Amino acid sequence: ALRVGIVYGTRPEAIKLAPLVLALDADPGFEPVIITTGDEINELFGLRPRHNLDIMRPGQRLSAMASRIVGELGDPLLDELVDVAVVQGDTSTAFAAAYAAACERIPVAHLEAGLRTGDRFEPFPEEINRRLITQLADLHFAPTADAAGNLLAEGVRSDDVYVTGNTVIDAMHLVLDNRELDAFTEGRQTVLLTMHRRESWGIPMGRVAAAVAELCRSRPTLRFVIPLHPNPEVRRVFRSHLSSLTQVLLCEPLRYSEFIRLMHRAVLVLTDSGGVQEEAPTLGKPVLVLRDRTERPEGIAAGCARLVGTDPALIVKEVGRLLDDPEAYEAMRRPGIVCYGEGDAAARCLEALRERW
Amino acid sequence: MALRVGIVYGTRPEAIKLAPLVLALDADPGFEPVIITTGLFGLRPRHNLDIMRPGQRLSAMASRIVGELGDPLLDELVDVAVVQGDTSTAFAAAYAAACERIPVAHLEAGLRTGDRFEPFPEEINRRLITQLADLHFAPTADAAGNLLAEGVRSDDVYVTGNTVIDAMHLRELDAFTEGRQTVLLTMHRRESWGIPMGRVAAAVAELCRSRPTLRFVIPLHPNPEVRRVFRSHLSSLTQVLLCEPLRYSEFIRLMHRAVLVLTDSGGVQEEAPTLGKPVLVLRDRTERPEGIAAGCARLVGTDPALIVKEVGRLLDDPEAYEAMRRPGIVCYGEGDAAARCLEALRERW
Ligand code: NA
Ligand code: NA
Repeated sequence: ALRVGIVYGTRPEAIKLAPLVLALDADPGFEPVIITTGDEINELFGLRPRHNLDIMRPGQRLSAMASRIVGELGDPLLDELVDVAVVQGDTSTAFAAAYAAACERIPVAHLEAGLRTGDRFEPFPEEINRRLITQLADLHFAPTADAAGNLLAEGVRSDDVYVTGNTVIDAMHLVLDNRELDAFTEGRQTVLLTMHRRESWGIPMGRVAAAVAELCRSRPTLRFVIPLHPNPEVRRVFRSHLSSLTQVLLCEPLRYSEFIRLMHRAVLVLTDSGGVQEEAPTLGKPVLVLRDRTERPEGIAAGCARLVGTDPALIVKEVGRLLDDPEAYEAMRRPGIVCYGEGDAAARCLEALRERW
Repeated sequence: MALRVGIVYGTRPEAIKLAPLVLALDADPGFEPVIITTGLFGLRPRHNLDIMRPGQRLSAMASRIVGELGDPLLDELVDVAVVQGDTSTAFAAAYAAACERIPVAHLEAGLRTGDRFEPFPEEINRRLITQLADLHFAPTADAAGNLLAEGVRSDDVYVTGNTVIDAMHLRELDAFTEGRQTVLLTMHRRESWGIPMGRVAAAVAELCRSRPTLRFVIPLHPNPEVRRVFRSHLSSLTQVLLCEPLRYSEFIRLMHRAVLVLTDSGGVQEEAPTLGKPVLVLRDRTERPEGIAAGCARLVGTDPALIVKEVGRLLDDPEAYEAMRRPGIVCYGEGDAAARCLEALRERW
């Protein structure tokens, strides 16, 4: 049976790999072997790591992380007799893991391959990681035809590229199968607002807080759920502005299951998160991006996402249009699924693996 | 404050091709070269990391270089890092530089065999370095073309040529070779060991018997199985000197004196034609096909009849000799390449 290495270090990697892992378990042709470089999410999907290297820490030098992964991942890959190594996305784990696999002459498959902003070292190091992984990988699981196109421009052979789609829709269905969050949202149009980036802290958060106030004052039927940042100085702003409004629930940081349950119930999503810009349109949610740029420009091009920055007049206007113009809402909802790839992607990865090996 | 240019290498061939760029960066008042090593020209290393060893795991080498090169690059306030060729140093160094947001320039960029993981890890290294580098010093138009196929912007690619010709210009086997036409024969590859080395040994014997005026110098590999064959066949021949591995200065001096070169070395397939030496390649394939196309090299395998024939033609037909000598020297790129690298650096930064 083909022994398939699954290497990740972070929650977003684990979420996108889980449906491939589960499908590799179920199919008798393959044996998945999970090695981590970075637990809640392991328990939620039923992922049982065989090795936990414990490399990654907060505020560790990129060079230190890469060095430990490049130095230490080979031995467990060899001990577990791994035939192929799968890495995911644009992470420094995925790059360092792929180089480690290539040093032992172990073929690499890449889940979610071919995404390009066309903006060198923006973001850093995600953009260079993508291009390095693309040179190391024998097999490329592209989420869309456009992604596949980008791999060809970088010298990848057509026979190595499969349009597999995106596993994230399958991972979110798996967690779709709570106290007041259900009571607060039921019967109402609810906005999910996640705002967490460091450049968003202080003044911009206040500007977004004022927009929420305005919308709540104009639209009595409208509700907002706003997860508060775990840093007391940061969560101070939203409390000082919004705690007295009955139409606004300020909650503690959410676990993944509660979070995507809430996102599924919401009518639209306001976020500065690259992850949420992908997840929300995949569940059919129009996204306003609380930034003047994005790491996911595909959503802007397809029209399932819209840059709104932290301008309160624009946020009010843009939220209004979507609540009042069912045409406007659909023109963001329709392109949203299929923008980041079709679902049932795990099965398409297995076919490509069964064909090559 | 001059533009501080990091020069990172671990091996002799890197150091050889970088030396003329280093010397030119020294001379020019707009730049300051800073040599960091990972493993005769007047190269002054500022930091020597004794990372590399014989028979060390690639993953161990890459890990130490990726982990340890950043700090010295930052301490020495390096603005740009230059790496050379297809080495694991050049790749690991480039990633280390990129982690500290230091731009990378690549000397001898764009060579592609079109044969994935052959050789390993040189072929993947080339493609990784190409993604990391901001500036590409391609030795030829064809190399530049290969960088575009992998998504490199035309603005970042300069046809600089090849520094190796400039680097090369910088007793008992003297007695043996003086006044005679001397053939240099270097043979090391594993697939060549045993029977094929005997076939090459027999060709040398035949040529020596037919041409009493002809001489051969054959540096012996440190592998006893290689020394055994050559000894059994060639130790009794007066016209054949079997010597120990040569120092680089004596080796290039010998190659300059030689009338032609027989080799299974990719390095020598480049160096010999660059000094105007016709090359017979002791292989059925090559990682330097440009030399075959230009006609300064010829595949001869280990076929004794062909070796005899091919050596004969060149020794007897001075027209045939020139038709292999001329297309060398600028087959692997034009010279004066260091100056072209400086121009490209001064243009971008
Ligand atoms: Na299985
Ligand atoms: Na200088």
